[PDB]
Amino acid sequence: TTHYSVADRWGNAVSVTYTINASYGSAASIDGAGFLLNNEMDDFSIKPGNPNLYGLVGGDANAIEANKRPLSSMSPTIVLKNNKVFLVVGSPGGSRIITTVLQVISNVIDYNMNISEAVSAPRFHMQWLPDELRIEKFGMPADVKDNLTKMGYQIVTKPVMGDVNAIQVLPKTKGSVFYGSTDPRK
Amino acid sequence: TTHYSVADRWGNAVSVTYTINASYGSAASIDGAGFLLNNEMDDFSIKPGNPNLYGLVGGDANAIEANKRPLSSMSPTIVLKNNKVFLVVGSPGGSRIITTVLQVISNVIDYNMNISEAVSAPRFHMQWLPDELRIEKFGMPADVKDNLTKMGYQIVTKPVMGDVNAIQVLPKTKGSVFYGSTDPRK
Amino acid sequence: YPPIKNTKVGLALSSHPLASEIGQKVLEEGGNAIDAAVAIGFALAVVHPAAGNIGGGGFAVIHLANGENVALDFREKAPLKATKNMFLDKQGNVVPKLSEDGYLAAGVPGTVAGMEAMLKKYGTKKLSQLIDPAIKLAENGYAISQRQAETLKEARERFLKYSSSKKYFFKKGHLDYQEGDLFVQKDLAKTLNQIKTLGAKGFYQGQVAELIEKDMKKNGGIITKEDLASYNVKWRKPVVGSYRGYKIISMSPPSSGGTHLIQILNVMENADLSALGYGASKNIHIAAEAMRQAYADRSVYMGDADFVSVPVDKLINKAYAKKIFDTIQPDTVTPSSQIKPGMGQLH
Amino acid sequence: PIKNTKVGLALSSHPLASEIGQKVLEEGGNAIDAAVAIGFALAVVHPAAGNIGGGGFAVIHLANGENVALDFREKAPLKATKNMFLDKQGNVVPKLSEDGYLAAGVPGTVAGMEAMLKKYGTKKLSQLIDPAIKLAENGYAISQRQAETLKEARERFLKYSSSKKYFFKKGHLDYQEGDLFVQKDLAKTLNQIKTLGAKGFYQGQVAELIEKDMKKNGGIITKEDLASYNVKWRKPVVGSYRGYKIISMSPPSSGGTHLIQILNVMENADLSALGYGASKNIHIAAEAMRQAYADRSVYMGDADFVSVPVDKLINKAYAKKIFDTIQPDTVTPSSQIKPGMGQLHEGSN
Repeated sequence: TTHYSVADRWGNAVSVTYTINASYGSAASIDGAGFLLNNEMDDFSIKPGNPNLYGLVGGDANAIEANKRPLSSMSPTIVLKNNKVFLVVGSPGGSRIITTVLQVISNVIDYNMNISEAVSAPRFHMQWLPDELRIEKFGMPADVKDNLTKMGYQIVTKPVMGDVNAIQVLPKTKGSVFYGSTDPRK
Repeated sequence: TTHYSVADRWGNAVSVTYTINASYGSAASIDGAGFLLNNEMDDFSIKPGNPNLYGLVGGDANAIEANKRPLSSMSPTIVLKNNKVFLVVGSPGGSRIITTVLQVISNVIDYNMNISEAVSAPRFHMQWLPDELRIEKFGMPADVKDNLTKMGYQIVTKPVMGDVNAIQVLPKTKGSVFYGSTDPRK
Repeated sequence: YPPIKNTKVGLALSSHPLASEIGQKVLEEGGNAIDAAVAIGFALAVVHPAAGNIGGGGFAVIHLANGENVALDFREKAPLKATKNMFLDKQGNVVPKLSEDGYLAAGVPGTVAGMEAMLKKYGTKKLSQLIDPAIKLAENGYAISQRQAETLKEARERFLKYSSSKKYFFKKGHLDYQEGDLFVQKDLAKTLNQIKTLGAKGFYQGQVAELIEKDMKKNGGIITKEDLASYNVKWRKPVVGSYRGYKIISMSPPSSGGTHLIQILNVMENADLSALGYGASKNIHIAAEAMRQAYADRSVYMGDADFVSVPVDKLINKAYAKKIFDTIQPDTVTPSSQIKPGMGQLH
Repeated sequence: PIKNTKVGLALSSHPLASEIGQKVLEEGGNAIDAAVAIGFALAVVHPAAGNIGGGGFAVIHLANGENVALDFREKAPLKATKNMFLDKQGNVVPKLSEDGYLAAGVPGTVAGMEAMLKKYGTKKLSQLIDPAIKLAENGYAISQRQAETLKEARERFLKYSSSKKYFFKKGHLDYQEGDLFVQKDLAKTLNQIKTLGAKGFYQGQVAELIEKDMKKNGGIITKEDLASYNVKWRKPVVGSYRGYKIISMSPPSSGGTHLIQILNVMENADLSALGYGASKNIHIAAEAMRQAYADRSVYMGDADFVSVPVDKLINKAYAKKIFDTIQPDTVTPSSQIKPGMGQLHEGSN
């Protein structure tokens, strides 16, 4: 999965997340056409309670049916302020997409970080099942982990999450200023 | 102040930190020559106990004397591992130079960060007087700040510290690879 | 640290330099955000094959100059011949990698339809021009990056299982591509030229459709010309929410992301996170518990809204979030085993 | 991280200066040659700090294994006196040691660049300085950060006619991001150095311009001060930290000494155990820092003029004693810290 953000001088903003699911999708290509086939079917619940490539489970809501589109976690998003473009954000990462995007937004609005800081900031993740608090290397100091562990969280350090490409637009006296950021994770 | 590091293919390494002291030094230029004069005399103790631009104090040792060189905090450094260049590091920042440089070194040796991570990691500073633990914005979470405060530290958030330009050399199967990093604070 | 900056034509950012540059140039040349987005979509399908594509699908959330917020659903569709237990053996057990590797693990591609859909409705430039850069990259090739040599290597095992991929993603003798190698994709260029000439039909019809069906049939896949001809994007209404005075516009079903993003944000809004700042265990705890409930809800209420009932409005209702927040204990968690989807509410 | 496996790396705070240094490595020069070109380049593209009017230090590791240090730190002028910055009442004259001509020490940068080049370089100063001259003559683009710093120094520049002419556009306007900044007089000065070497700065026309402007504005630096400026090759301070050797700057800098000292204290703890950012690790480093700076306030100065106990300050034995004083979970208020901890007493002195 990969995400891109675009914003122009006219006020238009486009947030796009697209994919073939896993890296190189199904790994199978269409002979003569030169493109890789997706393996998006795995985003369907192929069996109740069965966790997919990202540990996500499902029942009937996401079962397989002809012409049905499989459930996705992609969260292309646009945040507005006074009906004007403020943030254009999105990211890849299977189940972690929702939490990654959410943290970047919170970082800007809650902690007043600029888009670069918001994106660079360490990220954590909780997806109910497994019952763990996923964190990144160097992302959480001992004091914090100790207090969270005392609360009942099972902390686990795993590969960095996401690859956010975001834009922040701020109103200028005469026009607008565009601030962007690519993810130092990939 | 500003620092630059150089390492060549023969095994030489040069760590240079130089300055005119304050930003633009004395702010006075030599008419007809086009260059700014340093205001390095302030690095002397001009009066016992008087704090200079960096809150540093002194007595006899760093008192003014004709031809004498004012005490500096500049720490251009080279780290070796088997008499072979491992790190070339340095930084500007007055009194904060010493602590900035050792933290980068520590981040690599103690926490195994690569040079980029080592340089980007938030920094803290304690210079005895003022009696305060200086930190950077977003650099220390509440949990850590609370524990340090309970220990007796008076934590204060101030402008980012330093501008490290560092090089890390790692032995390779056939020769050496040079890794570099500028400071985001730059 | 300093963010990218622009005060003239705006910004076009992607995960690949060549693709971003391509989009940026479209902005510099006068195109709007959509023109640039379409240009990037095809560029990435060439220079970032691990994710960028024309054989997959995705979503697009758009804010128009006139204040309207629209969502474009170009997600893949299960084939016409797809069945509920198509990936299970004759004992209800999951057939290993049948839904991960191979032709049967594929849904009908919508990316191409998506690009043309948003271009025709909100673009200003012609596809033929916005696709030329990608075509050039496919025809003349580009340098395999450091990260690509890696990912390509980690996928070697999978490619080997299929002749088609072995021919396109390996050098003579099925040798992996190395960092710096020039990667040329002639057949992809042909396909792109088909789209450049005939538009979306150049993909879902004609020769390309023929190649897809015949190769599918030949390999145990079920996608047919009937599927391709019937693929349709779907303009949907984005899921909307608010957070401390800001309007949140995200993707609606078939995506669960926008719904749960707003849900979790709603829960967090009940606390003054700014007080303790970034990284405080107190704030992480609130967000993590919100996440915990949201993911539980996801496992039961989320699916394609065209086929099942999805309680979007209820999940993003702030009163429901307030009910979740009130269950969050100051120094203890709610084990996932004790979590109940919907909290019993949602009725 | 940027990378190179061919000729190495030359890194500085300004991309144009870094490129100039990297270009010297590509063209076949060694680390010293590249350092000299960068030194002059930064004096043009990074006037807030880069310079020919100040001074500094260079710590060098030679391929043969030798470690040396070059001291090109400014010197107090010949007429400098202990209370030169105090009024008749013995009180600090506000800004006198910070703004203006009397705040200056005799510049050593130019002498330092030439000194390390002639001893360990392989190229001619004449060629290594051309890139800088080109930038001063042809100009370069003001960066966003640079526009910010120039603006903040506005009030200070305005005090002096010389600076008002060089660092403001026509009409006292602040330079803006993107503006091309040209420095003709600086190029003229750099050309004197290109042709005559260090003598092109410390003597002749440039020396005259310096003394003249000094007399005119209350400064005390003269041609004698300049002709007397001297660099000094000193032994760097050396230490170790968990197997790695630490080579840093010795007096007149206190930096290397306290760096090695503080790391020596930290070495008594297993910081890896808790990892980056743990209050337990910060506490040990911070209390070590506290003692080190207290020591600095009493025992540090130009060792050529005062007795500086460098060897005792970097002794792991002294560091162990400091470590032992560090109490778990509590700090030692600075008011209670004793410089030296009773370990730096050379008798009744």
